[PDB]
Amino acid sequence: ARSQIFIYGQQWPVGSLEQAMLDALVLDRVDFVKLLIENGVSMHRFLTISRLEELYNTRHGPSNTLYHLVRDVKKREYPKGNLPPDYRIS
Amino acid sequence: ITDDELKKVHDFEEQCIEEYFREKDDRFNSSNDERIRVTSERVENMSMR
Amino acid sequence: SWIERAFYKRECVHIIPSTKDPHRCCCGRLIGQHVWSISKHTQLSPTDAFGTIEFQGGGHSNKAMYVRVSFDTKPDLLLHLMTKEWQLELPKLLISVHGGLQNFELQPKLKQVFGKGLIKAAMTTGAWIFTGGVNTGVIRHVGDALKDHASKSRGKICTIGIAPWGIVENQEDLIGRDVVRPYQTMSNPMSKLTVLNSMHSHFILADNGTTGKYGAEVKLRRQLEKHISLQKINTRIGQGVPVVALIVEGGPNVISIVLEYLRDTPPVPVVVCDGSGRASDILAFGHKYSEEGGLINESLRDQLLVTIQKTFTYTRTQAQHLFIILMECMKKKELITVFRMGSEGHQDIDLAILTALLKGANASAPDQLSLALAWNRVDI
Repeated sequence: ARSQIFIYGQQWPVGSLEQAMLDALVLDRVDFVKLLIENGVSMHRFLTISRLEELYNTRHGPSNTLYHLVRDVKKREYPKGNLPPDYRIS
Repeated sequence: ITDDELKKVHDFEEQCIEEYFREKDDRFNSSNDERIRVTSERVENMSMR
Repeated sequence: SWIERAFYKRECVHIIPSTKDPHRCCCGRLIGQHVWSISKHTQLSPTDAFGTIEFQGGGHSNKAMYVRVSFDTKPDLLLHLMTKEWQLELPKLLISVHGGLQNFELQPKLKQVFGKGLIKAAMTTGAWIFTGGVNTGVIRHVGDALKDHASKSRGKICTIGIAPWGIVENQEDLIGRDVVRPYQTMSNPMSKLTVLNSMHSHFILADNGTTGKYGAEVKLRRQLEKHISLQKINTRIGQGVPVVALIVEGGPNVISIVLEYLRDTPPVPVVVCDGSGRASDILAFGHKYSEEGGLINESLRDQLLVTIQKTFTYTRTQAQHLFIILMECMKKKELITVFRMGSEGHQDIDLAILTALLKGANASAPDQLSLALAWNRVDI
């Protein structure tokens, strides 16, 4: 990608680089994050509340124990129980 | 602290982070193992060339 | 508060001449977007755009001071600004990088050698690099060199760029008074305006009023370089600071810039690079095929004419005028140092640059020794 796609004079559509940024973030591609940051994408103009919520609700990448933590704090906050499968973690 | 002091402290922290990271890079690049590995890879490519 | 009360600025209050497009005025900006005195009728006012720029994106985060000044300001005030407000010591060496405003690509080995040379020359001597400011062409190559310098070295190269204020993208983003303003390194390919280079240290963005047009910074930059060269160096042996002029590619205007540099009191040496193309290659082809300076025979004269007419796509009389300017430049062939990739062209940018400075001063060996002592270059 660095040697062909990001060559000099490459035209880029508006908003496509941020979509590629989100896709690289949800798939756990650190070097692609580095390349996109070095090629003009800034975190201040990219990261929003909805994008961060989508990042927290992604299903790609490696496994995690966040669902168990959300289930435990939801059981502690409202003693319900198991979360629904189609639950959007706010 | 106030806001100018907060900026000064933040700039000092960025300086320290840059110093630490690229000094770690200099330590890695000047080690005997990395030197030996780079020399062996260059010697192999140089033998084929 | 001293910057607003010392430096001034100008804005387009004109009669809005449509020329070609009814929206585009003599300043080029939109017909309703309004708010020299010839056809622009510009008025003078305290500045409203100075402070610090936080470069968001583009990898490494770097802060660059900036100030919008008028194109007719006296260079003494500007030099006082850099020495006092920006806390910059007087440099031991001044480098003036000139080239083509259009984007170009060079060979990888030539680009790596040129970048490493420029970085090492600005590092060892503590020099100041003077670029075009915006992220186009040769200044883009300088920015890539500074990116490599930040990626593998611990110094802070002072790389003050001078750009037209009206041609930089997101002019409203850099409006403030001693306030840190974020800047976007993304550049829209549809817009003709170009963004500033991300890895520069200071900016002398100069407004003649007009927007989207060049020519608002050349005279101010030349006067500032002359005023800096008039200042005495810290050795106090009787010499000012040395000034070199690095030329990469370039167009028809850089030949006139070279003529202005060579035919100057005191003279300024010019270092060119080979392999980039356009004006640098025709200068090199002149320099190898020159004999006794201006004594050029007819066959290589016609070869130079046809290469000028082919590379620069000029007419016959335009190529003849450019060859006349070349010969006027050549009369002073001793000052021009030509770097060649590979071969026996010092195998390095910095040997050529420092040697050109040493024989462009052309003084006694005590003066060269004091210059080398100031640069802390025992090997040279």
